[PDB]
Amino acid sequence: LPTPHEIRNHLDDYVIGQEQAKKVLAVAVYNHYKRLRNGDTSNGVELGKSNILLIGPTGSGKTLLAETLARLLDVPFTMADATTLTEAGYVGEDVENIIQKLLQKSDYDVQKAQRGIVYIDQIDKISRKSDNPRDVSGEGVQQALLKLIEGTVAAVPPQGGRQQEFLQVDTSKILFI
Amino acid sequence: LPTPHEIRNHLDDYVIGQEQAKKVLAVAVYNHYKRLRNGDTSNGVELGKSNILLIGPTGSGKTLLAETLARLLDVPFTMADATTLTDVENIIQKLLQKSDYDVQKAQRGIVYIDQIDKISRKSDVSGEGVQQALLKLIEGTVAAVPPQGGQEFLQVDTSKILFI
Amino acid sequence: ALPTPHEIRNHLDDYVIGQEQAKKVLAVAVYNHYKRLRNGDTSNGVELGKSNILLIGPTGSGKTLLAETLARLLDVPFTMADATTLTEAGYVGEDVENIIQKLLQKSDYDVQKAQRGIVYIDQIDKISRKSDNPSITRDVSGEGVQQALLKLIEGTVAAVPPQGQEFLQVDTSKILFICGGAFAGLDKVISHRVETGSGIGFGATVKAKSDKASEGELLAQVEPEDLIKFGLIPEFIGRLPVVATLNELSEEALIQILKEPKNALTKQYQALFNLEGVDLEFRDEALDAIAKKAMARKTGARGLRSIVEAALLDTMYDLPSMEDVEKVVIDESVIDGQSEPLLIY
Amino acid sequence: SALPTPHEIRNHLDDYVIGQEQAKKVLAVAVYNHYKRLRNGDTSNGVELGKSNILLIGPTGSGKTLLAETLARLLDVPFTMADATTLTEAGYVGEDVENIIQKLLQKSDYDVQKAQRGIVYIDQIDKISRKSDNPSITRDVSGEGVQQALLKLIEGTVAAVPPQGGQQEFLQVDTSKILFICGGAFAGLDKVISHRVETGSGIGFGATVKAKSDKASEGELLAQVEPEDLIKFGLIPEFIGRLPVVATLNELSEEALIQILKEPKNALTKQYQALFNLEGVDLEFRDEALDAIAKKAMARKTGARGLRSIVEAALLDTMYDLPSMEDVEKVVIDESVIDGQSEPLLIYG
Amino acid sequence: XXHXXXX
Ligand SMILES: Nc1ncnc2c1ncn2[C@@H]1O[C@H](COP(=O)(O)OP(=O)(O)OP(O)(O)=S)[C@@H](O)[C@H]1O
Ligand SMILES: Nc1ncnc2c1ncn2[C@@H]1O[C@H](COP(=O)(O)OP(=O)(O)OP(O)(O)=S)[C@@H](O)[C@H]1O
Ligand SMILES: Nc1ncnc2c1ncn2[C@@H]1O[C@H](COP(=O)(O)OP(=O)(O)OP(O)(O)=S)[C@@H](O)[C@H]1O
Ligand SMILES: Nc1ncnc2c1ncn2[C@@H]1O[C@H](COP(=O)(O)OP(=O)(O)O)[C@@H](O)[C@H]1O
Repeated sequence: LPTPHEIRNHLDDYVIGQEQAKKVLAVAVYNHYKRLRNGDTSNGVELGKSNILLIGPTGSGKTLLAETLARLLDVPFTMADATTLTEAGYVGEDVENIIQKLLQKSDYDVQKAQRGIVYIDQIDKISRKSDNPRDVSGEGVQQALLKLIEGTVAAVPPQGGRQQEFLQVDTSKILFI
Repeated sequence: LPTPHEIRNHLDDYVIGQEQAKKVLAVAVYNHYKRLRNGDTSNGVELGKSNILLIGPTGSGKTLLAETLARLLDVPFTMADATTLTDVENIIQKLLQKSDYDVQKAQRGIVYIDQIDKISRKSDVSGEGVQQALLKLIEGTVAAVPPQGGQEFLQVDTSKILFI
Repeated sequence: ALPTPHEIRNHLDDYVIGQEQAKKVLAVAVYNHYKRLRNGDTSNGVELGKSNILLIGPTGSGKTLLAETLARLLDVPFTMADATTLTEAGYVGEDVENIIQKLLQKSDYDVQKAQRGIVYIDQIDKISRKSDNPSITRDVSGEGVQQALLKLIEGTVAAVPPQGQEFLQVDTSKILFICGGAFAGLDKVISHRVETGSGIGFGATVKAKSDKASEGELLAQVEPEDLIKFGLIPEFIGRLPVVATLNELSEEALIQILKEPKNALTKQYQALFNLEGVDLEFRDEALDAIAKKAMARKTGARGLRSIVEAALLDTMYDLPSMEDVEKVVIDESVIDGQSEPLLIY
Repeated sequence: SALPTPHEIRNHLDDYVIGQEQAKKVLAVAVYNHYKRLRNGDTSNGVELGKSNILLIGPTGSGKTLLAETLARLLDVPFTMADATTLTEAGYVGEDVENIIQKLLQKSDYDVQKAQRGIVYIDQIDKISRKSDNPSITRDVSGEGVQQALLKLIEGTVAAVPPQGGQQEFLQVDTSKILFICGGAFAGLDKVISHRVETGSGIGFGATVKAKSDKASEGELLAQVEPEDLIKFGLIPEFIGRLPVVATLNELSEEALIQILKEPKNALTKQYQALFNLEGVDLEFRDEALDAIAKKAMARKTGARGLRSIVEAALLDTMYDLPSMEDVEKVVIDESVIDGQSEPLLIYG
Repeated sequence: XXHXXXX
């Protein structure tokens, strides 16, 4: 279903001035979904994970690519923020909340949510700067995010409960930007 | 269970161009892990705690050796760094983050450090800070680590933990 | 029962080689520590004082070894912290109270039992006032730590979070402290002062100094004023009246440490070989060669493991696979690397 | 209700301290007058009765910290023994000034009306002082800044302390009538005062040379201490103005050490006698040995605290083997034993 | 509450 030729043209309609970047996203997007079509069934073992790392100046269209891609793509999309993220959830937020918002977009569809896309803005915010230290936005956030990005099942109460049960939604399948 | 000859073959499957390095890790890992089995039943109590040092050019697969070995033996391994240090507690909890619950299972894990030359004593708070601080770490100790972040603290021995 | 000083010395004797004067100090100190706990508050004498210990010696002399081996037979709570991490209050480095934290963990959060414990401090030389330093500056690393420790050694109450927004008060007057560390350049300081007193002119008399190195005997003649020039504060020295001088390992000390201690590498390696059913023997020729190499390299006893590991690095590769080998003999050539060790069937 | 007198309270402190008549007189008048200001709880014609804190200055190991400890025993009203190294300026990681008040309530059982009339002691006050002059471009957080915070505390104010660890409530405790005794050991104060008073010069022809004939640091360079001298040392006028009274302690003399070994009830020799008694061996100290110890102690220049090193090191060999020995009725130490030339004499049964 | 660290 994914097409790298057409997707580049589609992004051109909404984005201009970044031709090389469109080629990179089309390959990773196509490869990631192709992997899930036949999961770990090929002869090649230890297949490299397909992820995306957007790096560009201000006003370059980073937030724009996430919006245009969401409209064109059929799977649900989410737009989170790293500034709100905090470690051990004191008063700010928790990493697991990112999965809760994804289900709201997918209407509590685990089969449809695992094939979703994730985009985190202001990645530099979580940069570890602990020279003079506890730190709630530094190492703690990156450590929790790395655990999630590695691929692990996290408990998420579906609908919040009327039960004491949680669903083990996978994470290795979901993509991250 | 494995042997130095069998581990060497497994090591060669994923690593090449380093023959002397294979024999060093095979005996060190086999002997070190052997201590965990015998424990203190033998007359020679207070045995073990032999560290491993690796010095080589960048891109030689020093990190790959530990990761490949961890997969071959199915033992938890973490990859920490000393360049960040100016904490020590971060290193201990890091390993626990693999499973988040280890009493008699994380003691047998392995750890790798990169850019060991950075801490060299310039002659200068940037250097020599770490070496004096790592002495007690290498010699073995127990550090408080909140399991999962939370209200009971966990004590984990470091003497058994091997350092590379 | 209570162990006697002679009784505890023989215990340390197995794990400690070449240190006679140091064993007497820790034995008398620990033995006195017990009496102060029992005799205290049940004797006519009241407000029993306290006496700490100050270990001084070269590197790799066995200072850290005494702190660990003593805890085995003592059975009271013991801990081990590093001074270098400590910094003056209000700074990024660390605080002095941290040291108390570790002690509680070793006593299973027992305040009544933690006060009766013992503490050891390594690398104490790293905190000394820098005589040659700019006046307008603050040595939070070296001077601040000493200032903050003054009240701690005398005895006081410090806030401590239980188990790591409430705190627990824990007395410290009964707690013991054993500070130790290598002092580089101290030998020249003490040498100067004891031999400083002579001029250069014709009328001025000339002393006969520099007769011997007296490395082991010069540290024994240490006094508090000599440490002031080094960087220590007089108040800090007053808190540590007792002093201990540990000399460098002898030429043949390594030979004794290889065989006499129960925890020596020779016995440890034999255990590895013994479980496989192969006996391990080290001849005198092989052991003496290792001692000469260790001292020639100047690494010390700490580096001794490297020589033994490298000598058996190649040989150990095939011992488990090999069969019909009841005994193995180590020769001087093996340590040198000229020839491989012979296998006995 | 008959309160004690200075002559009576001095007799108690004299039992624990020797050769400090100048400083002991100050503590007696303050403790005596502290009860008068307490009795007149806004019941006297003179409103806002003045306050007079105390500043105990002395050499190392002279007994400053010992005076506050023994004082609390015979004292009925509460007391505390805090420090200043752990104090940080306005909310830093180290500690806050309100921690001092929290300790006072622990001793008084959270009795506000009973804690306001208490006494407070601080040690190592000299350590928190900017060594540099007034500019201090770098903002030291443990120097003179700490002193500035205490101004409101000494003058009198109210702080917030949670009760028994917690509610969302705090307790207000006045400090108008609370006394403070900040005692510390000042190093290098003799050199600063010499420049101002001696004003010595010996290069030119007209200027006179003292030739190392000036008064000793403790003999005459401490008694004539004035606020202006402390400014060069790094203190702030505002901090010294809050502490008008000053107490100068002289360095222990050779004769003073002899009395300290015998007269105090907590003397080191008495402690060894009790400790040796537990073993079952009596302890006797010869007169020749006591004076010899005093000569050695002064050379160390460590104060009374240095005495333990001389006695313990001298008898370390004896204590090591004494428990093994049996039926040893007495142990006596000779003059030579202090030097180390000869071993002590023991009696067997 | 917050964190303070400087020198
Ligand atoms: N590459 C682009 N091409 C065309 N218009 C752009 C482009 N980038 C930004 N704009 C314009 O700027 C608006 C906001 O762009 P953003 O993508 O939000 O900028 P941004 O720098 O990517 O945001 P950040 O840095 O990721 S928070 C868009 O609605 C466009 O009008
Ligand atoms: N005096 C000694 N007697 C016997 N064995 C010793 C001695 N000194 C060192 N060793 C051996 O060497 C090991 C390490 O000794 P250490 O206690 O680390 O020496 P060290 O002088 O305390 O080093 P520091 O504390 O870092 S300065 C011990 O476990 C012993 O096996
Ligand atoms: N006047 C004295 N009489 C008897 N013993 C004394 C006297 N002064 C000091 N000592 C001894 O010295 C010990 C320490 O006294 P301290 O009060 O700590 O002296 P110090 O000058 O306050 O030291 P600082 O202030 O902490 S630097 C006491 O426990 C006594 O054994
Ligand atoms: N012999 C080898 N076989 C396969 N890959 C190797 C080999 N040596 C190095 N690598 C590659 O190098 C990377 C690790 O480099 P590393 O040794 O960490 O460099 P540095 O020591 O400079 O950190 C791995 O991703 C690994 O794939």
